[PDB]
Amino acid sequence: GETTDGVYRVMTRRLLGSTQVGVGVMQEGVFHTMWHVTKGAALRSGEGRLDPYWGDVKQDLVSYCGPWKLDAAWDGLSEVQLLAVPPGERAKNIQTLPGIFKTKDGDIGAVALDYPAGTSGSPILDKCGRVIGLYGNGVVIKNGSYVSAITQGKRE
Amino acid sequence: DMYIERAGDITWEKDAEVTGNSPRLDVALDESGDFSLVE
Ligand SMILES: Cc1[nH][nH]c(=O)c1CCO
Repeated sequence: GETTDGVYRVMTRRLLGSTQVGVGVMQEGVFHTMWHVTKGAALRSGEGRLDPYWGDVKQDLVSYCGPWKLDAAWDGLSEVQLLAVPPGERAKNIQTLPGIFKTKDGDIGAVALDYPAGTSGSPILDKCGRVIGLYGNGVVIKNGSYVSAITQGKRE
Repeated sequence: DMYIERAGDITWEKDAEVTGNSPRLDVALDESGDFSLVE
């Protein structure tokens, strides 16, 4: 199937019509998405099949065809871009200065941007176009607003 | 049965729409991968 690097929609025909359940990143022959998008199920790309290779429910990440390849990190100072891919809508870049999630095990960057659930898996980029994490696992704060972690895996 | 469809290249767009705030939040992460607020 199609293996060109880039951002892709994750679709299903199981429900009414064709529904977008999320998004992912193809890089170096491996497809990266969030675990809550596919629940570790196999994927189709044209006539080809993509099998899961690594996954972890707590990190909320999964890779297909090979190990996790994305290793760039937010520098803690600069603005970033969410390359949002909303259901039924064109891919669009949104620039923002991330906030912080402070946890008992360290700090993580966070993006205060609200998009439909089917946008989960959209990549967050630095000024060099490198993917520093995926959008879509976060929290709903006091005023009902949505704040996503900048979720990044480990490159073995 | 899930399938993928290309949506674009991954590139920084010069002069993109700039929005969103930068909140500093105390959070907890459980074994199921759910983030929650800590107060
Ligand atoms: C529940 C959920 N997970 N990821 C998302 O973007 C949402 C909807 C908030 O815009």
